[PDB]
Order: sequence, then C-alpha cells, then structure tokens
Amino acid sequence: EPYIAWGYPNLKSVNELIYKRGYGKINKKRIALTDNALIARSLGKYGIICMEDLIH
Amino acid sequence: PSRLRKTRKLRGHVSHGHGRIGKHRKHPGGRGNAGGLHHHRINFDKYHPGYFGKVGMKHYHLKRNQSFCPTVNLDKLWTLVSEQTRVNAAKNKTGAAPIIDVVRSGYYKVLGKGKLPKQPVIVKAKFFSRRAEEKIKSVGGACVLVA
Amino acid sequence: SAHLQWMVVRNCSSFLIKRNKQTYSTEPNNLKARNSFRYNGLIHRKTVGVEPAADGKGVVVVIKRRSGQRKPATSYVRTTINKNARATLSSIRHMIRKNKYRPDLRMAAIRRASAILRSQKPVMV
Amino acid sequence: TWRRWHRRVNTTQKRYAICSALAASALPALVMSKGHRIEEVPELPLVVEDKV
Amino acid sequence: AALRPLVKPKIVKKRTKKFIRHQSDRYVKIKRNWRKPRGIDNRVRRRFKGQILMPNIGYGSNKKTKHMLPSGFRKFLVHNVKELEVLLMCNKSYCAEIAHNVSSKNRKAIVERAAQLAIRVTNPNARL
Amino acid sequence: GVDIRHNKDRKVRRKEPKSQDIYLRLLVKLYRFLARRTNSTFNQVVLKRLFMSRTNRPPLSLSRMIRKMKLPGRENKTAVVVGTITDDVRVQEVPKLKVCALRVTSRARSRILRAGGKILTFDQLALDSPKGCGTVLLSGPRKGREVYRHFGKAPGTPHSHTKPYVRSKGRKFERARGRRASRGYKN
Amino acid sequence: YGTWRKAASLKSNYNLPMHKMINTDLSRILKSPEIQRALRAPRKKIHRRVLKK
RNA sequence: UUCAAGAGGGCGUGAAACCGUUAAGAGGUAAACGGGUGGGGUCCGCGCAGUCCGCCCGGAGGAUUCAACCCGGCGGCGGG
RNA sequence: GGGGACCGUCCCCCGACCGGCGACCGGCCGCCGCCGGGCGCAUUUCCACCGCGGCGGUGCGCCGCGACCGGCUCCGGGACG
RNA sequence: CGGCGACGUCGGCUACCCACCCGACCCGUCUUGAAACACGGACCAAGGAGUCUAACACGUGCGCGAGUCGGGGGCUCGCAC
RNA sequence: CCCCGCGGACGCUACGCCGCGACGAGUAGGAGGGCCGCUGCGGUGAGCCUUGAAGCCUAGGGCGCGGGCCCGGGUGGAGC
Ligand SMILES: [K+]
Ligand SMILES: [K+]
Ligand SMILES: [K+]
Ligand SMILES: [K+]
Ligand SMILES: [K+]
Ligand SMILES: [K+]
Ligand SMILES: [K+]
Ligand SMILES: [K+]
Ligand SMILES: [K+]
Ligand SMILES: [Mg+2]
Ligand SMILES: [Mg+2]
Ligand SMILES: [Mg+2]
Ligand SMILES: [Mg+2]
Ligand SMILES: [Mg+2]
Ligand SMILES: [Mg+2]
Ligand SMILES: [Mg+2]
Ligand SMILES: [Mg+2]
Ligand SMILES: [Mg+2]
Ligand SMILES: [Mg+2]
Ligand SMILES: [Mg+2]
Ligand SMILES: [Mg+2]
Ligand SMILES: [Mg+2]
Ligand SMILES: [Mg+2]
Ligand SMILES: [Mg+2]
Ligand SMILES: [Mg+2]
Ligand SMILES: [Mg+2]
Ligand SMILES: [Mg+2]
Ligand SMILES: [Mg+2]
Ligand SMILES: [Mg+2]
Repeated sequence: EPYIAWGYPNLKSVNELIYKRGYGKINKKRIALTDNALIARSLGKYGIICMEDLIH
Repeated sequence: PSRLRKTRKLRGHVSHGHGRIGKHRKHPGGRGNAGGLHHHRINFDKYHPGYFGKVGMKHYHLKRNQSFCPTVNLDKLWTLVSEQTRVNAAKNKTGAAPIIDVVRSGYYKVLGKGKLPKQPVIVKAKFFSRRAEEKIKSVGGACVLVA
Repeated sequence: SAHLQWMVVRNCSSFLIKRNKQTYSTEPNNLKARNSFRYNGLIHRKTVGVEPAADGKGVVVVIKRRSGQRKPATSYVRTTINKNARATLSSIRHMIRKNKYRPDLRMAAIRRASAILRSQKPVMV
Repeated sequence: TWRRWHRRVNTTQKRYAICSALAASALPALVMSKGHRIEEVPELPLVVEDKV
Repeated sequence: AALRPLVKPKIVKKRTKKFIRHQSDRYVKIKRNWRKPRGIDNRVRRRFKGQILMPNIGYGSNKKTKHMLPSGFRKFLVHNVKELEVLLMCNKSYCAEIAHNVSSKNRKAIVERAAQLAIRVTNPNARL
Repeated sequence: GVDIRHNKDRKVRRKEPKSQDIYLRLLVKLYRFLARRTNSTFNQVVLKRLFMSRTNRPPLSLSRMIRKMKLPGRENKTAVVVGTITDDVRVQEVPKLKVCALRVTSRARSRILRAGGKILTFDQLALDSPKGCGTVLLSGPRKGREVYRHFGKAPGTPHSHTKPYVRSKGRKFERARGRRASRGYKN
Repeated sequence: YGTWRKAASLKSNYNLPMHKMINTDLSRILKSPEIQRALRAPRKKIHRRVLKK
C-alpha cells in the first residue's frame, strides 16, 4: 500500500497505455507493438490477433 | 611463466589480495599440523578421521618381498597368452586345452572376478580363490598348483 | 587443404603485419593485401594476383594453375596486359568471370588493376 | 641453481612434433609463410641424388 | 589539394581533456599518467562532486570514428617502401606516416612513392 | 534504479573449445554450421560436446559400446561418441559395428576393423548423416573418475562413505580415533 | 616413422599418429549435396529496430 | 686545434629537485584542483577564392588500329 | 639346440572385374578465356584539352540563413458529446 | 540560399598564461567512524617487497590409453650450437 | 531454352562480421581482457640506422575510456 498508487482505469486509459507505451515480451525481449503480426504470432492461439483484441 | 600469475595483476592493490583487516602474517594458527587436537580439531575430525591413536599389532623388520602375491582375475586370464592360442583351442576338434601359467606372466594368485569363455583351459598358479577354482571347472578346465 | 593451412598461418606468418589496430598481409598474390581466408594468396588451389609490369606500364595478371600445387617453380602463369584501361579491365573481367576462376575476386582484381594503372599515368603540375 | 631448468617431454609427444614439422615442410604455403623464398624451387618435398 | 578520405563523418569526442592523476598537480614525483585511486578514504575514488574525474568505459568513442584523425583518415606506421604498398587498396580510408627513425634519404623515396599511389602521408616534409 | 540481482546474469558455459587443436576447431566450424542451419537437435548436442573438457569427455570402453549397441532396435545404427573409444580386453567377441568417434585406440581400432566394422570421423559422419539420423549418441561414464570417490560429504561425518586423502594406506594411517568405537568414536 | 599400415621398423614401437578429421576441406564438405539437402533456407534479411511512431 | 670544446685533464650523454637571468601574463581571501566559457599568446593548417572521378552530351586535335577473321603460345572446364 | 610346417601381418609382381580421374597426373579431342604476331587504317577504338553542360557519388575553406518531413516534449486556440 | 577571404584575417573544444561563475578540506593507513587536535610524509632521482624448491588437492590443455612413464643407466665423430 | 548490352557495389582476419533486447554503485575479495609497459631468448620483418640508433628536452600535431603510443623540432653520437 505505501509503495503503489492504483485505481480503476477507464476505456480511454487502457487505449492510451497500450497504444503509446505498449511493449510486448516477445522471446524475452521488450519489443514495441508496431505491427499486429507481433501480437498475433505470440497470442493468436488465444484468439488475440490485433491491438483491439489486446485492449478488449 | 610468471607473466600468467596473480602477482602481475595485484600490482597497485595495496594488500596484495590478503586483505586490509586480517593482513598477511607469518604463522597464525601454528606451523604445519599444529593444534590438530586443539584449535584445528574440527578440520582433523571432519576430513581425517582415525588420524589420532594406535590400532593393531606392530611388526619389526617387515619384508615386503615375503608378502609378494600379485593377483589376476578370470576376466583378464586369457590375455596372458597369445590370440593364436585361444582361437586354436576353440576350433580344436579334440579336448586339448591350452596351459596358462600365470606365474610366468608375473601373477601368483588367480582371483575369480568376471566370467570365462566356454572352453577348457589348464591354469597354473601358486594360489587359487574358491570361486576362481569353481568357475574354471565350470568351463571344463583344471587348476594345478605350482611352488 | 586451404582451411587447414589457414588455421596455421591466420596468426603466425612472416607476411603478417599487425600495427595501429590494423592487420595486413604481404604475400605475393593477395588482392587488397588483407589477412583473410578469402584473399590469402598462398593457401588456395586457385588464386589470382595483379601486379605492375616489370617496366612502368601495364599490369601482370598471374593465375595459379591446378596441376603442380607442390611445385612452386611452375605453379603460376603470368600474363602481361599493356593496353588502354577499359580494355585492360575487360581482359581481367573475362579471365575471372568467363573461366569461373574464383569469381569472388573479380572486383578486387579489377579495382587493383585500376589502382595500378592510375599510379602509372604521369603526375600533374 | 636448483630452479628446475629442464623439462621432460613424453617420447610420443616428441615424435608427434617431428611428424607435424615434416608434414608442414611439404606444403608451399607454410614454407613460404616462414619466409624461405621458395619461389623457383622445382618441388618442395625437395629431393636430390645421393651424390651430394 | 590534399587527398580526401572516402567519407568524412562528424567526429564526436565525449571528452577532449586528459584524465590527470589525483594529486599530480601537487607533486613532481607524481606524473599525470592515470592511476586508479585505491585509498580507503580517497574522495576521488568515492566520486565526490567537484573532484578529479575517473576514466570509465562510458567515455568510449563511437566505433565508426575511433582512431580517426581530424582529416578523416586512420594512420598506419610505415618503415620502408615495401610496407607502403599494403595501403594501395586502402587509399581512401588509411593514411601512411613514416617512422621517426627512417633516414632523410629513404623517406624521400617513400614520399615520392606515396604520391604515385595516392596514399596520404601525415608527415610528408619531415627531414628537409 | 531497478530492483534486480546481477550475480546470475552471465551464464557459465563453454561457447568454444579451450583447446587450440586446429583439427578440432575445423570440425567445430563444421558442426557450428550444421547446428545453426538444421533443426536437428543431434547436431546441437554434438557441437556442445565438442567444446567440453577432457574430464567431461570420458573414454568409452569397447564393452560399454557393444552393450549399448546390443539393445533392441539399434541394429544398423551408427555409434557416435564425442571422445575416445577404448579397447576392453575383458570381452572376447566383437560384433560388426559402425562407429564415429573423435579418437580410437590402436588396439580397439584393429579389433573393430577385424570384426568387419567401420570407423568414421566426425567429418565423415556429417556426410553420412548430416542430421544424425540413424545414430546412437553414447557417452563414457562421466563419474568414472578417482576424484568422485573423494567428493560428497566429509569422511568424518555420519553415513558418509567418501574416500579420505591419505598419503599411504595401512593400519597406521587414519584408522583409529573416529574410525572405531574402541578409539573414542566411529560415526 | 612407418606408414599407417606399417609400424616403424627403426623405432620398435612407433606408428604414425591418426587423423581425427580425414577430410579437412570445409568448403567442399559444406557444399556437398548431402549437407545442402539437409539445410534450412538462409535467413539473409536484416531486421533493424523499428522507430516506434 | 678538432667534425665537435654548446668534448677543455673528476672532461661521453647530461634528467629531476633547486637557483640566476630574459620574455609574457597575473596578484588584498595561502597556493593548488574539477566543470564551463571568454580574452591573450606560441604554433599548426602549401587556409586564403577551396574536392575529386564514373558515365553521357557538345567543340576542337592526335594515335593506332575497334570488332570480326588467320597463325602461334598458354590457361580454365568437360569427356563413355 | 637347429632346421622345418602352420598361423598373423607384409612385400613387390604376373592378371580381370569393381567406383572415379579424384583435391595423384599426362596425350587427344570439344567449348571458353587471355596473350603475341598479321589483317582490318576509320560513322570503329583509344588518348589529352575545352564547356563557368547534364546525370550519380563524396564532400563543400570559413562563417551563416531558410524550407518541408519525421521522433520526443511543453504549451495555446476552436468545436462536439 | 547568402556573406567573406593573404602580409591581414580564417579554423584548430586539445596544449601555455590570465579572468570570471559553480563545485571543491591532504594523501596513505588502522578504524564503527579521519580534514582531523590519530600516525607516516620538506623536495627530487635511482633502488625497493607473494619468489624458487619440494609435497599435495582440484580445474584446464596435450599424448598414449588398461595401460602409462626411461626421470637412473647405456648406445650414437666427443664437445660451435 | 537470359542475351541489342556478356554485365552487376561491399562482404566472411568464422578467434570474423551483422541484428535485436535488457542492463551499468562498490571496500575486502575473485575472475577476464589488455594492438598497456620493462628486460632477455627462439623465429620472423630481403625491418630501421653515421643521409644519424639509444637517451634526453620541447608554448609542436595527434590517437586511445585508460594503461600508454605515434609523428614534428632540438640535443646526442652507435646502436634499436
Ligand atoms: K587472496
Ligand atoms: K566502474
Ligand atoms: K549454476
Ligand atoms: K660531446
Ligand atoms: K599526520
Ligand atoms: K633416461
Ligand atoms: K627480433
Ligand atoms: K591507448
Ligand atoms: K633523437
Ligand atoms: Mg580492490
Ligand atoms: Mg602504495
Ligand atoms: Mg596492509
Ligand atoms: Mg583524449
Ligand atoms: Mg606531477
Ligand atoms: Mg573509509
Ligand atoms: Mg541504471
Ligand atoms: Mg553489483
Ligand atoms: Mg656535439
Ligand atoms: Mg659532460
Ligand atoms: Mg627559468
Ligand atoms: Mg595506521
Ligand atoms: Mg577508536
Ligand atoms: Mg585519511
Ligand atoms: Mg579532531
Ligand atoms: Mg601507530
Ligand atoms: Mg622521507
Ligand atoms: Mg614527520
Ligand atoms: Mg624506479
Ligand atoms: Mg561496476
């Protein structure tokens, strides 16, 4: 509690966090989410294939 | 080569790797095996059990030659003769068995570790173990003693 | 073998020069004169070298023949080209490319021939 | 004086150094890389008649 | 006029001044050559503000412009004409310079040959 | 600042042979290419064994190789060991063997060849099976060394059967107090 | 020094050392059709960091 | 005199500490130091009308010979 | 004690088949390439000069200015729900 | 896209002197703690301190491998090496 | 079935070169690298040198994070 500040993000907060600062852990590397193929390669088996799916 | 050693890397470092607090001093703890029952007791007990005390009977003027009795196991027995000897015996039609003189090869006692190939052989030795004799007779061989 | 002989002389050779964070090799048939397996002029079954002519004009294209690899006296065939620069480069291009004689050295030999010819023309005032 | 100046090398080591040295002496690239000017030598495993 | 290098990138030097040894200003017996301070209370080793800076790998030059002379060339020391022809195919990236011990008569031939091969000499007029 | 520990960042592993053997370096080059440009995990294991030290490449006796080759379903397979193959004079019958080894003892080599066997080096194995198909990758006993008798718990501790370091073996050398109940204790 | 099929007749116990690599022609081995058939296609495109717009 | 006494009988070279003189600069917080600039000065830059070179176009001149064929020589590759 | 026989490795040969001419070499052919000499003697080829020529590359002796594009950032207007 | 270029200027963040702003206590050492009213240090030069032998242990490299090792001795023109 | 063009950059010291991501305090202490440095030996540089070696001096030009190094000028006089 003394070390964190937290709350309940709204839809706009999720969008701007993912789009501006969204980085994926791909092969243990911090890779910027510049293409949808980066999301689909690692998360397509779960049905997530784009930034919109990740945000949803 | 002195160029490959830690001394070349410890130049400019004041304590030469021995440390500022403890320093490097002549003989802290004693010289040699000092205090093996006192301040070095744990090391001696941990790594050298049995070090302190007498066990057994002493024997003055031990002569190692009198007890000289090298041993050979049955698995190595056929290596004392030539490869010609063992193929000839195997393909021999008769019951002729080659003679292996382990005393000639430098062994006095025949021990019985391993197994023998299924072919008879006459083994000459000063001493035989009980199991070595049993295995030699199992393959149809014989054990004969020499002095 | 070239790879085996390379492992012997890659760092231990009389032609090796290691100065100023750079490395150079001075064997006779080394285009670019660099210490490398590709450009070494001694370890390969076929090599090509470009040298200035004995006089002050033209180039000498030396190739290594395939037969006497252990016979250095007759192992190299030297030809002299003493024509215009464009025709000289064409001859070297045809010797390397048309014969398929070490095509990986084509531009290195052509560039070296240009440097030699450029050095042979008189300086200006 | 008792610095242990000498070293013993196994005989099989030493024979195997000789074999490597002899095999290297028949390859032009290695002999040239020692700088021996074997430019016009007829043949590097170079053998002459017993008359010499 | 002078032979130009193949490319002339902007050379960026992180530090332009020498790392002088601690207290080399106070003693003649201590030379400016850098030595890492290892004293228990040394404030330079502890990196107190306003003190003599310590060299570290962060000051390293860009690998693209390392060992590059202000003229955009890199130098190869040469001792005779034969060593000069190793730079024939490195004309536009490496410049020759003649070793200090080479005689006046012999370095005349080196300068003459280097002018022919379009190799740049950093000290072309050095004994005359 | 970030909250991590840097004491395990550098993994300690052989990335190349510490040997300067130019022939070993050549076939390291060959198998560095094969491991990279194929999906065969056999090439990866062989490549990393080539880096290994001699103690990590124990010799493989002829008896052990024969015994592993005699297991069901391994007929007409190549025995691959990254190390030395050693003659075992305790065996009398050598079957036909297809063998790839870094090094073969002269007596072992003569026995294998006389029995109609075939011996390959690792350059020939690459041409024969580039992916290592139809091979049995064997290893000598890694702990078949005298040092491992001394490793483990300390000898002067209960339920430890580790060999102590003694200059001599005899009734006078470390057989008294701490070794028998009559002499203080035994544990 | 002997052959690989004769022991030396003037050293009574010596034989030529054995090769651990019969064919030390790396270029020829790698270009052999047996090796080339087993390989995957080379990945020669360089992927440089993408500036996150 | 000597090549040289800027080699002159404890004389090859001739450092540092320290000192004299000359030149420049500065000076009430002991000097000295790190970072950042500014001023001055000694030098460096063949600085001082500032690159080179590939192709093509145009102009004005020379030289063979350009290609293709013939002869000879030498190489590379292939051949039941 | 010799001398023999046998066995294991050898040896140089008399010969055939087998895989290939190989990184062990030659002769013949075939293709290609280079060089030398002829011929080809000019809408070809090559050499040097000039243009304040064009296209490319590198880079401007020094000191400066502008423009648009992209990245990061701090701000300001306007409008909608 | 502009300006300026030889006896006066152009560039040289390095290097010499000076000025200003900010920062800055003297090192070494023992110590929980040194700028210390804790010790050593006036200055400069040259010298100056983990070495060698033996014995173990483990790791690594090399050769051979159920073996391995000639180190003592002997044989080789007795010796430039 | 390339051919009006017969042509098409660089590379790969594989102990090399290239890409991506994260990370960077440190006494005692440990390890790695050192194209850091000194002296001598085996090789090698058809190395350097009285047309000037070593050493020393230097408001001279530079290189390296650094240990240090190269070059100019002077002095010096036989080696490096
Ligand atoms: K220590
Ligand atoms: K650090
Ligand atoms: K671990
Ligand atoms: K004098
Ligand atoms: K004091
Ligand atoms: K001996
Ligand atoms: K030398
Ligand atoms: K440096
Ligand atoms: K001098
Ligand atoms: Mg320390
Ligand atoms: Mg000290
Ligand atoms: Mg101390
Ligand atoms: Mg610097
Ligand atoms: Mg000082
Ligand atoms: Mg402290
Ligand atoms: Mg950090
Ligand atoms: Mg840490
Ligand atoms: Mg004088
Ligand atoms: Mg004097
Ligand atoms: Mg004065
Ligand atoms: Mg103290
Ligand atoms: Mg106290
Ligand atoms: Mg203190
Ligand atoms: Mg106080
Ligand atoms: Mg005291
Ligand atoms: Mg004193
Ligand atoms: Mg005092
Ligand atoms: Mg000293
Ligand atoms: Mg750190």
